[PDB]
Amino acid sequence: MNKEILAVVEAVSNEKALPREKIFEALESALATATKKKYEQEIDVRVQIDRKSGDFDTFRRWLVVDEVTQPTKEITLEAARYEDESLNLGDYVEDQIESVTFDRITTQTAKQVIVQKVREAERAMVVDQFREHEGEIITGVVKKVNRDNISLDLGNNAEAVILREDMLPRENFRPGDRVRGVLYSVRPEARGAQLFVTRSKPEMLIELFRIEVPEIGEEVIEIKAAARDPGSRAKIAVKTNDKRIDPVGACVGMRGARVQAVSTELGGERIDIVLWDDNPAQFVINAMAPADVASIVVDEDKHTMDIAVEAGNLAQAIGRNGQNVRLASQ
Amino acid sequence: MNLTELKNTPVSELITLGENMGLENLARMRKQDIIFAILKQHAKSGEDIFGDGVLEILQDGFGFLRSADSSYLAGPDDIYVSPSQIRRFNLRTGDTISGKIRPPKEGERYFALLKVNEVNFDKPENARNKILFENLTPLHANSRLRMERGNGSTEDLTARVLDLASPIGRGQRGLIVAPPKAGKTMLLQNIAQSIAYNHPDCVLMVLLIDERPEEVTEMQRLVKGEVVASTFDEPASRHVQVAEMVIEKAKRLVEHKKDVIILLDSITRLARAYNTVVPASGKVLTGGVDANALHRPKRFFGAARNVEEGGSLTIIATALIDTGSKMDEVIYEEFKGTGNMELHLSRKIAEKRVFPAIDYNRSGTRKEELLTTQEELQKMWILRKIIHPMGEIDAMEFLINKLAMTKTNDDFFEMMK
RNA sequence: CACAUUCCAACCACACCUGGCGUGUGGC
Repeated sequence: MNKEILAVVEAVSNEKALPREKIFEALESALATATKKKYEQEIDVRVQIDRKSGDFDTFRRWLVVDEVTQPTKEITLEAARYEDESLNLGDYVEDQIESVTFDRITTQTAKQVIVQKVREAERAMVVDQFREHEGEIITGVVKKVNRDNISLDLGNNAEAVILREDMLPRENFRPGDRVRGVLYSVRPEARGAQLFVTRSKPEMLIELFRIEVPEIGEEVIEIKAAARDPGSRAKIAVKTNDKRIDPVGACVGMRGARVQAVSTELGGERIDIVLWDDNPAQFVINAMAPADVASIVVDEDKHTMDIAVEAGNLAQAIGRNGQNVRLASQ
Repeated sequence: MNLTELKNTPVSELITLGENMGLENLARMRKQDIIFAILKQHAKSGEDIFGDGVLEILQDGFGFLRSADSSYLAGPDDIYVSPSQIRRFNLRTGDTISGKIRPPKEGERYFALLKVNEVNFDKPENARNKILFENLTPLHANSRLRMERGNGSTEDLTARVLDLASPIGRGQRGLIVAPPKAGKTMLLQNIAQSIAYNHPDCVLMVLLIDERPEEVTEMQRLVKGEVVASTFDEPASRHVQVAEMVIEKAKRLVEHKKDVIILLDSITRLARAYNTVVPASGKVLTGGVDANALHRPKRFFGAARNVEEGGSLTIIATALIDTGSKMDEVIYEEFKGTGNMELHLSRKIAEKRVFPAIDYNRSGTRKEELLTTQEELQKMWILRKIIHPMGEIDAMEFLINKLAMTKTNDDFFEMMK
């Protein structure tokens, strides 16, 4: 039987996604489940099946504790001083040997455990490999655009997910196109696809500029703020700590060429490079531009800003659902 | 309406046009069926439709005309052609066809061809009186390809080095031997820019097999040429499909008296795809390789030649080494004595950030006397004799450092004396 | 120009192996 175990551990399909010690622990867990299904009672068994060459030599766990419930895995602290245990937990002794690791039900449960383990393997591997590209934009065709979320093929058995809440009624989907974003959260302890990528976050566009805008990335300029009402308005507020560059003149390109390109990349969303100031007053003055404001007031105890607008430029002051204001408050 | 017009449009413009037509939301689905549905509408109300592409013959007798922007893929964009055309104009695998199309009628989903307007940019009458490909009389390299632009920028010098390391001409077989992380990508990029700038008359094609989509995207919009590629998220079927289609297109085009030059990177990945797509014939080599799995890659590489009757076909395929597998070495050893233009890129120089890392001592070109004049080739011989006793890194150091100040290659030859 | 044989959202199409039997020759 040991020869078959060695053949199995050697001829695994994914030698890179399922490392050798992982095969060892998977076989150990499978044999543990087999031995559990063997006896009528509930007794957990560790295997440690001679990792390199030899066969199995099982054990018997006993869980040192003053309890008695399920006495198969019970050893009281007072009645444990023999065998030189002397401890309070970890009495995994070799009281049990002579397991059968090949019969029908054992082989079936071992195949099932192996499937679960290779799935867990693939998951952890793809997640902790493609998680390095969390701040930078990822590429890849979609697996399937379901209702609650969409799943995207990032490459060799590589998968990501984009949630439904971050989607748009006008943003448009079917298996086979590639939609990008920013990997915003990774939950490696989940039960399935755990590579969560969003598209509505502001820093997205910032990262986007880091691919196109050469002024950003070298710290010579400073992209500070990004007000993003997805589908409505995506404005950016940058700052220049140097003394030979313009905040809006350089990053705009040549009469709406690079900003228009990244707008079409973001979905044709209206993008206006705004210039924030060191004070919130001029900041909200510029965020609601081009328009006039009859009153700018700041309130700290209320955590609010009163912006009263004059009449004459309403068509540029409110817009749709107060979008020109909705970014500022956001 | 032309198909290539909607082809060169981005997806956003197709979405805007579909919304201007007032239909069901088209932005939801593939660019493929996006173009399909907008064409169906505009052809329900519109002129004769026009289209263009490359033809592939099916085992049913009919043929499919596909686009290179979709890298010759199957989909609703394809144009159905009947075997009656393949009897009348005797169509062939890889013919560049452009003609009139119509919507498919009841029960059909593929646009039907009406009348061939241009076959391989040429007359159908003149499409009969043509010469067969292997029936041609191959020859050595007769006309040399000028890669030196004469401006001497930061990257152009790279091409200049080639002009003194291994001269290339129409009909020559180029094979690049380089380990990973050696700078071959922008090497081919600079070469393609130079040969597209110096020779806008010869149709230039590149091939990327199992490449990352980032390089594919940045290449398909920076150089001239039908930049066709094959990303690794598809099986070997698609890769061998691109191989077939573009090699047949190049074959037909040189048969039409045109100089075609094919850029492949890399030949080892394409050969691996060939191996994993070809059925096993019983004979295994070291590393799971079939003996028959190299037959079609050898055909693909040897298709290039210099025709006496007219036109030429030059292939430049790159090979990978030093990456650990068995297949890489067996393939590179099988392909070593095949190409007549070796270009060796040693990683030992690239590790020192000396670009381009070119093994000048282990590189060369056979029959190089038919590309340069007597004094040019003599200066090449004298410089090879000068630089050969030197090592590898110091050799490229001296080469690049002395080509940095002088700006034309013949001036470099003069100053080297 | 012309025949035209299409890469084939729920799902109709992808269902089954086996016994005892038979051939030829001879007999009245």
